[PDB]
Amino acid sequence: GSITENTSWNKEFSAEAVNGVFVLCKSSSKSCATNDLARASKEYLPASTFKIPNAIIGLETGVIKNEHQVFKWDGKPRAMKQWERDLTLRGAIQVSAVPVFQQIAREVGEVRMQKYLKKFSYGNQNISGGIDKFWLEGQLRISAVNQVEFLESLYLNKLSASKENQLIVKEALVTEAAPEYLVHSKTGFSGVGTESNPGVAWWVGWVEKETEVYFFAFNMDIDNESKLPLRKSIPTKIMESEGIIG
Amino acid sequence: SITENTSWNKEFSAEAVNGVFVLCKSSSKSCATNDLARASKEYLPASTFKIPNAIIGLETGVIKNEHQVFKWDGKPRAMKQWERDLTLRGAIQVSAVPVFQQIAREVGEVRMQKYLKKFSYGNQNISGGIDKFWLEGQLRISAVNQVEFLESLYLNKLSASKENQLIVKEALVTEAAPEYLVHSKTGFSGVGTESNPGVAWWVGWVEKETEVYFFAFNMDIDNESKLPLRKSIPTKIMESEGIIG
Ligand SMILES: *C(=O)N1C[C@H](NOS(=O)(=O)O)CC[C@H]1C(N)=O
Ligand SMILES: *C(=O)N1C[C@H](NOS(=O)(=O)O)CC[C@H]1C(N)=O
Ligand SMILES: [Co+2]
Ligand SMILES: [Co+2]
Ligand SMILES: [Co+2]
Ligand SMILES: [Co+2]
Repeated sequence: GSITENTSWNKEFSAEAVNGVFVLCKSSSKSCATNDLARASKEYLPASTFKIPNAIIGLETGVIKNEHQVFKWDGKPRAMKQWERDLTLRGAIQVSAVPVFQQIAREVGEVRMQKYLKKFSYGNQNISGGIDKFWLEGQLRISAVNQVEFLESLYLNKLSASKENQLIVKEALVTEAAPEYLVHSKTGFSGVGTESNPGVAWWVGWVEKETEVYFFAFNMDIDNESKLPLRKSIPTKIMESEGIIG
Repeated sequence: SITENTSWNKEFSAEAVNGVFVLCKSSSKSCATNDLARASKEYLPASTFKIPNAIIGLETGVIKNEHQVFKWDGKPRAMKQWERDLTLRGAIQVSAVPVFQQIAREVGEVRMQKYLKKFSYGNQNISGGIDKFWLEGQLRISAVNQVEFLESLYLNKLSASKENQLIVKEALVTEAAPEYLVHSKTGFSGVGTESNPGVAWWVGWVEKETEVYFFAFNMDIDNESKLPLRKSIPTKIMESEGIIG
């Protein structure tokens, strides 16, 4: 239950000219560290990181039938070629297939979505802006601190959802496996916004490493899609320098 | 049905290996293999037994839960990598025999036998010692039966809770890529003799796109320098089929 500033991590930000924040917490000690306490508490559009709660809610409400649900490509055109295919839950999460999750949100509906975001203490819990886009271009905002809190509850199966559904979503979030560690993670990208009002990019997740568990959340301002790989490379370098991965 | 594909034998002959690969797309109703007879021949499971043993441990409550830590008592263990506290995935991935020996002891013979019958797990023969039957006893399982067992696990159709099946499934993840997850487990009984060799295993499944592939590899082994072939031969076969890599 603590947080401390460590401004030395700022070196990885300054080298790439990035304005952003990294939050890293050790589960055993309940201790977090961040480069920027102020930005750690600033709230941004979750963008595709919202697929985590949306998946849990989808399963809870029965909108997603089960773990082996296939989301069929009806076949019409879409915004990315990688979305123009049948997808599993992991596939739809991993490729961040927006129309899949828009449909899930519509079927859940506003009253149930609101209820679950309250139960999950998910950001400002403001779902105004259209049920199928509040997380991408609406009023919903969440901080890096809140993302770590949320992911810890998921890891511990302490969200207000079945253990089974929490487990389903956890496996779908596995992005790297090594003999000494598993990484569960999710990216997000709201867009380039304006040069005055940039978009946000995220990488959030946790690392199960020996007997320790490290929860993390990264975000940064972004106004050019060329910068998007920094959302993984900055926190990856940090975690490598801490000995957690790599 | 099981259908022979003798073209796969290339990857075996090249390394002078006597073994079998069984690969099934979608389900175990139809599998392909290099060797029809060896596909159904039964061998000691060795560390592949950690999969049922983990499920049974959770079902019985011996493993309290998903976040169970298996504490090291500080006494010598046969590998240094085992001389530390371990999570369930840790104990599976480093193949920490003593952790699983203790699980087995606590499960006990009666419950062990009950669950191996429920799982249709090989010859279901657990005799000769509760903490070593899968290591040096009479238990035997084929590559075909490993595929069936893993398919049941994937489908949550084993006689165990969905939760416990999901726990063990995640603990088996060994490779993650954007297009696929591999769940798998290795095993190695030992070298025995040139006349009576040990057995090496790699078993698992690949979740790819909207397809699933179940697999099981075993080979005779009498020299530990050959052990990496247990992964490389089936990996090469699956790479040529476009399933991984
Ligand atoms: C989520 O952020 N989105 C869906 C999809 N993938 O983005 S990610 O790779 O950054 O996770 C396309 C971009 C984005 C969106 N909704 O605009
Ligand atoms: C399982 O077969 N064993 C335990 C440990 N790891 O096994 S693996 O690498 O073959 O998966 C060492 C080898 C073997 C054993 N019992 O000695
Ligand atoms: Co409901
Ligand atoms: Co995990
Ligand atoms: Co043979
Ligand atoms: Co899986």
